[PDB]
Amino acid sequence: RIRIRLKAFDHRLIDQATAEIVETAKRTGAQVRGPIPLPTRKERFTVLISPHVNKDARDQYEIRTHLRLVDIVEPTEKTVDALMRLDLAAGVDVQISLG
Amino acid sequence: ARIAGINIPDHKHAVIALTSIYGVGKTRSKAILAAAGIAEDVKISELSEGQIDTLRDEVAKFVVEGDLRREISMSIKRLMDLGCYRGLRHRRGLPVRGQRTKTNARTRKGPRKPIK
Amino acid sequence: GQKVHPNGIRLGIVKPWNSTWFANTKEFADNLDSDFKVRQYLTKELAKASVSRIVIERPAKSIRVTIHTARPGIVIGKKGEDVEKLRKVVADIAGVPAQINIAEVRKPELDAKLVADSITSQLERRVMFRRAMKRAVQNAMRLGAKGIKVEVSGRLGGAEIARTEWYREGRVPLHTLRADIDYNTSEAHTTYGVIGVKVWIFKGEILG
Amino acid sequence: PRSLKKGPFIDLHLLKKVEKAVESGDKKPLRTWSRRSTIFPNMIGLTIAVHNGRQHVPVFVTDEMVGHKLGEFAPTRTYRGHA
Amino acid sequence: NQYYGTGRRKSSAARVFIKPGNGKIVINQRSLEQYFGRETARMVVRQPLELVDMVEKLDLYITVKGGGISGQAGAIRHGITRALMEYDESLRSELRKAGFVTRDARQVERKKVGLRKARRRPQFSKR
Amino acid sequence: PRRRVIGQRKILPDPKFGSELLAKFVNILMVDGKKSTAESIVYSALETLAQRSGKSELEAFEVALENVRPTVEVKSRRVGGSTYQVPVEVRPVRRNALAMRWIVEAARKRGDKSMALRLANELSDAAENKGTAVKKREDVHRMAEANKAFA
Amino acid sequence: AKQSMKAREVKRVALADKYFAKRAELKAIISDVNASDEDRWNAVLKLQTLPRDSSPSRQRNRCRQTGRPHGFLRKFGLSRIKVREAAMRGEIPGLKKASW
RNA sequence: CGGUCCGGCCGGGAACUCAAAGGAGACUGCCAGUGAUAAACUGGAGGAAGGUGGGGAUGACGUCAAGUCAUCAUGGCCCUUACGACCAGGGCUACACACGUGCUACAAUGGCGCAUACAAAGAGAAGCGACCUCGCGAGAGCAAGCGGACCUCAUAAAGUGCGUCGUAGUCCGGAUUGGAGUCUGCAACUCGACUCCAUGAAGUCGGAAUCGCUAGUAAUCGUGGAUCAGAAUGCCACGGUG
Ligand SMILES: [Mg+2]
Ligand SMILES: [Mg+2]
Ligand SMILES: [Mg+2]
Ligand SMILES: [Mg+2]
Ligand SMILES: [Mg+2]
Ligand SMILES: [Mg+2]
Ligand SMILES: [Mg+2]
Ligand SMILES: [Mg+2]
Ligand SMILES: [Mg+2]
Ligand SMILES: [Mg+2]
Ligand SMILES: [Mg+2]
Ligand SMILES: [Mg+2]
Ligand SMILES: [Mg+2]
Ligand SMILES: [Mg+2]
Ligand SMILES: [Mg+2]
Ligand SMILES: [Mg+2]
Ligand SMILES: [Mg+2]
Ligand SMILES: [Mg+2]
Ligand SMILES: [Mg+2]
Ligand SMILES: [Mg+2]
Ligand SMILES: [Mg+2]
Ligand SMILES: [Mg+2]
Ligand SMILES: [Mg+2]
Ligand SMILES: [Mg+2]
Repeated sequence: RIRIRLKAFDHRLIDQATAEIVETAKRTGAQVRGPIPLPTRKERFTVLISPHVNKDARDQYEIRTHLRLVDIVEPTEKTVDALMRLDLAAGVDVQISLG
Repeated sequence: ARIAGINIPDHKHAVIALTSIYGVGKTRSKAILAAAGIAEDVKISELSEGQIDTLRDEVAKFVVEGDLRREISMSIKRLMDLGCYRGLRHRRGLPVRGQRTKTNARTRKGPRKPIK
Repeated sequence: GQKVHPNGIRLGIVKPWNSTWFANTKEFADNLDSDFKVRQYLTKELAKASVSRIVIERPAKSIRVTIHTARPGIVIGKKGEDVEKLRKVVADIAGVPAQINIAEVRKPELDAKLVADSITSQLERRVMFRRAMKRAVQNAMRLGAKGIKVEVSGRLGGAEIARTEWYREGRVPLHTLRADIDYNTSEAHTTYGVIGVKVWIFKGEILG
Repeated sequence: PRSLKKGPFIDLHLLKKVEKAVESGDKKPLRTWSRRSTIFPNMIGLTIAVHNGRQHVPVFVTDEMVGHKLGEFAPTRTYRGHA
Repeated sequence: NQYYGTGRRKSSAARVFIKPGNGKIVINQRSLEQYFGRETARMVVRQPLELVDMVEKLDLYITVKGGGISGQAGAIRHGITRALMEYDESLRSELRKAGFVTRDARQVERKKVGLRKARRRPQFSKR
Repeated sequence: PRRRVIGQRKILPDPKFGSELLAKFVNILMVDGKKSTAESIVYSALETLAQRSGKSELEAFEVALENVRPTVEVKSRRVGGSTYQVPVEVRPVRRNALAMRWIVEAARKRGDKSMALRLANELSDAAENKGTAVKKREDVHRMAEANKAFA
Repeated sequence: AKQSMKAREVKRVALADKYFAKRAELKAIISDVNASDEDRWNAVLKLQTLPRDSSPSRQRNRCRQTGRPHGFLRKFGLSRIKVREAAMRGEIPGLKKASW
């Protein structure tokens, strides 16, 4: 089997990518497991916004790292290579786990 | 009820009343009674005098009242005579271990000394 | 420091990021330096070109720089003359194979970075600042902006008491989160000091 | 303090000077900026001028001065009192 | 034939399964006297069962995760009331009056910048 | 507050007796959010309190509660050159709240060892009508008729 | 920051990467309990002979745009000021003002 | 459901918890009373939520010639064999004193010892580092697993149960100091943190004065992160009890 991990910042841009990567192995291979969502990492940040002296004046940022786990049950011959030849948009990081 | 030179209260338990000895604490009092086979919840009352003789020998293994104060004063006066930084702190009355002297040095400096 | 930056507060709602890539923490800050050096270089190189927004994107360890400009003719030159010259120096800086795409800016009077640089270029050659602010507002409301606010600040006409001035025509709702406020900021390095120029342009509300 | 498994510490440029002055047998004051070097037992009886930030104060080495460092015998802050 | 309800509290999440029986309370494979040592928490898990006269009427199997002693006890009451309305549906007219069907939405407030706690501001001094 | 009269929150009854008032008493005793200890102290002090009296724990608590309830308190108004302590009638909710505060406050000041020993002795004296808590009841009443001219 | 202070910072990265293999060689000797003590004494005297700027604890993470020694963030490589100027113009992907 | 090493562990099961993505939901929308036939207000009705449900972000024109030329940028002035540059050592940590902000206390709603229950939110590759062994201990050795809903940091503490102290400067309090160490780091003297043994100050609730807080709030209890080789009682987050 091939575990595929999709990491992104825009959840619309990963769902645009997640439904895209299903249709490749749905046509070529068989039994795409599902677009199983994982917990989202929220890496917060907090900085002083004044240049010299205001300790109480701050911004609070975050980065939401959206995760998607899609498994492929029966890898055919076209399942590996045609999805390897397939590339996705930037912002999405794909990560295959062969076996 | 008289161990290592000084007396020891009878109404207290065993580990606590041992700590009146200058040189033992709650750790070493457990180390004394374990080597004597004496339970810690008993008092200095209702002890056999043979048990107290066992108690005096275990305390005599370590450094106590008359020895320890001499050793502590010898270590401080060793620093006094060298003139190191720790010696100067010991003789200016200032804190030795690198604490702040700008504020809150009242243990070594005593109470406040007003500017007159 | 009263007002929030209108671009940065709208980044999840109606504004896109100018860099849309992904990396882990191991390779993050090197990319952010790499994104900074090419925006530094291209702004210095395409100064005469009316460049507004340099969008950087890197899939599969290959940078793709999308230059927004009011005229691509000075950016391209002959067909693959200056773009190809600029593509090989990005790859020297980014360390990856590069690619330059050019998205043309229709209606350059309705783009805040172009308007702010037009005010700055006028102020640098010693025009009256109030005349420059009028024409920047009149051109945008004619071309169809629902509201523009411009603002210059400090050492105006060489006066020793620095003050700020601002004009406004049409409605510019800054507190409305779904408002398309095009905001960007320029600086004029005059002989009497530095004059900062801010310009807000309201296009309309995105009804998502 | 330092770990026992690392042993003591001394500058190499100091330790070569100690090795020279033992064999040469000279009692010149050795000016030294190594305030962080532990004194060794072969250093006993030598005038070694430890720096303090401003000048070099000479330190005669005693038997009791072995397990310390040279900076303890060169005080860096001059303080006499407020009144 | 089991009847289910989810109750939630501060950060708790109860899973209550109602079967008709004798009144056997099992929480995380432990008895009620075993699980909640606090007698106040033993009351609130019995309040809707004592609101109606159905202490002896039904057994129940409960799992709960997250939160504290009173937090897990609070979610168990809100799950039993969620499951008894699946059992009868005539009890919503009474359990609303008991204030039980309302999920208490009192989460803890986040610590804010400048403030030492959710609402405690640091000590003020003019001079 | 200035704008509105508020809607007060609902209190649980106690687990042992079902009394709303006794659970209002364990909250006044409670410090630092430790209700479990304050639940134990009240249930230990009221255990020996009914032991000394043979009545119900709920019934004998109210007897000590009856002899510390103030009837008229005063409050500062100061419309002239000095402070006017005007004797204002106290509503029956605050009558019950001031009483339980005074019993707890007197029970802090006793010299007994256990807090349940400090509180059961104070309740047994309040039903006997002595102690600091009824002495606080007197000084409120003594200041009342010493200012009855103001109304 | 100064030009020289940034120049000093680049030198402390190059020297810390130059002798990096040799410093781990000596620390393997000194930390080994199963070693000759004259070697462990020779290793700690050898480690003095290396330049001081070769240590990884010697360089300080400055802002990569301005050289500011304080307010640094390791994920962005910038100080707290230049993070805020970049985050508002959207040069940092996926970074926006949070509220929760 | 079946099976068991009684462990969701293992066949499995997709319900449930949960994880996100999309959507529904609350609008004075309805009912009654008041109101100037209005705005609106009061009440109850359903409902998880009722009138802004709770919390955050969001800070008008301006004010204080407010702050910052030491993040950066920049007009003008100044320095250019020094006001620039390099290195070692020192200092930024001094100490008759005055103030701010905090931490721990002055104990019995507690200290202590044993046993035991319940969290959330995070970080991790020059990193997090199980298990096992050694050490009283901080730690050391060997060393899995992990770029992480998997593994690790990491056993939550307050609590409860039992025993203990029994009002004392105490089995309260922990300063100070001596001795012995560990770890980080070229290097812990000035000037680090931590551990062990010993030491056991002041302090018995605080003058005039003064601060915070309206509900999961104050109070209290632990947890994590940023910075960082190491180095918080600060700061930023998180849940428990309440
Ligand atoms: Mg002692
Ligand atoms: Mg101790
Ligand atoms: Mg603001
Ligand atoms: Mg502050
Ligand atoms: Mg004051
Ligand atoms: Mg202030
Ligand atoms: Mg410079
Ligand atoms: Mg450093
Ligand atoms: Mg109603
Ligand atoms: Mg209603
Ligand atoms: Mg608003
Ligand atoms: Mg000024
Ligand atoms: Mg230097
Ligand atoms: Mg300082
Ligand atoms: Mg960390
Ligand atoms: Mg062991
Ligand atoms: Mg306990
Ligand atoms: Mg006890
Ligand atoms: Mg103690
Ligand atoms: Mg005293
Ligand atoms: Mg006392
Ligand atoms: Mg309020
Ligand atoms: Mg650290
Ligand atoms: Mg809290």
